[PDB]
Order: sequence, then structure tokens, then C-alpha cells
Amino acid sequence: AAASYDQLLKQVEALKMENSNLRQELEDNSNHLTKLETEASNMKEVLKQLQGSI
Repeated sequence: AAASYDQLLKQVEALKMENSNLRQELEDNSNHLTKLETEASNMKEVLKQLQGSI
């Protein structure tokens, strides 16, 4: 049979926390992608000015 009103309330509480955690993760990982690209690019950039050379 269907969950009681209280059982649903518990599902919602756990679902909301999970949703908050998933957002935190995506946010973390999204920032991590950005920092990885920045690092790759700084490398590309310092590589150019070095190949320049003398």
C-alpha cells in the first residue's frame, strides 16, 4: 500500500538532502574542470613564450 503522510515526509527530507549534496558535488566538479583547464592553458602559454627563446 501507499506510504503514510509521515513516511513521505521522511522521503522528502532525505531526498532534499541528497539533492543538496548532488548540487554541491556538481559545483565542486564544475569548479575542478575549470581549474584544470586554467592549468592546462597556463602551461600552453608559458610554453609559447619559452619557445620564443633568446
